[PDB]
Amino acid sequence: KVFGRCELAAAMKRHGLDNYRGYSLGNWVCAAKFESNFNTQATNRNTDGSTDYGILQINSRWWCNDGRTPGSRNLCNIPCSALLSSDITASVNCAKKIVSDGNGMNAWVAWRNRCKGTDVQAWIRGCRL
Ligand SMILES: C[N+](C)(C)CCO
Ligand SMILES: C[N+](C)(C)CCO
Ligand SMILES: [Cl-]
Ligand SMILES: [Cl-]
Ligand SMILES: [Cl-]
Ligand SMILES: [Cl-]
Ligand SMILES: [Cl-]
Ligand SMILES: [Cl-]
Ligand SMILES: [Cl-]
Ligand SMILES: [Cl-]
Ligand SMILES: [Cl-]
Ligand SMILES: [Cl-]
Ligand SMILES: [Cl-]
Ligand SMILES: [Cl-]
Ligand SMILES: [Cl-]
Ligand code: NA
Ligand code: NA
Ligand code: NA
Ligand code: NA
Ligand code: NA
Repeated sequence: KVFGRCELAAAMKRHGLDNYRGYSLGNWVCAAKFESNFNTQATNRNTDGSTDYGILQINSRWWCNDGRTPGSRNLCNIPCSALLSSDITASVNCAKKIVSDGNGMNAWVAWRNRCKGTDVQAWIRGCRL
C-alpha cells in the first residue's frame, strides 16, 4: 500500500508516535517519505547482506528475522515480512523500540541527512489528525 501523506500522518498519530521520545509527528512523516516513499512494500538490500523492510525501512541486522542475515538479531521479535503489511502496527511498535535505543531518530540515516533540523511541521500541514 502506498499511503497518502496526511493518511499516513493520521495512522502514525493514532498509533502513538506524536511526540514519542520527544519527536514531533512531522519527523516521523518526513522519515517515511524519504525511506519508503510511503510504500509499505518497500525493500532494499544492504551491502553486508541485511535487508531494510517496510514504511520505515527497518533493518534485519538488528530488529527482525528473515532467515537470511547470518548472525543477526531479532530485537523486535517479529518476522521481517510482518513489517510489509498494509497495517502499520508492527512497524510502529518496532520503531518505538528503535528510537528508545540511545541514538534517537539518528538510527534512520535518511532522517539525519534529510529531515533533521528542517521545518518538519510542513509534512503535517493541512491534515485532519
Ligand atoms: C545500537 N545497535 C542497534 C547498533 C545495536 C544494539 O545492540
Ligand atoms: C513538505 N512538502 C512540501 C514536500 C510536502 C507537502 O507538505
Ligand atoms: Cl504497495
Ligand atoms: Cl492523504
Ligand atoms: Cl485505533
Ligand atoms: Cl520534535
Ligand atoms: Cl511536526
Ligand atoms: Cl518499516
Ligand atoms: Cl544466524
Ligand atoms: Cl535477538
Ligand atoms: Cl520469523
Ligand atoms: Cl494503519
Ligand atoms: Cl533523542
Ligand atoms: Cl539501528
Ligand atoms: Cl496545520
Ligand atoms: Na508527499
Ligand atoms: Na535506509
Ligand atoms: Na535478523
Ligand atoms: Na536461516
Ligand atoms: Na526549522
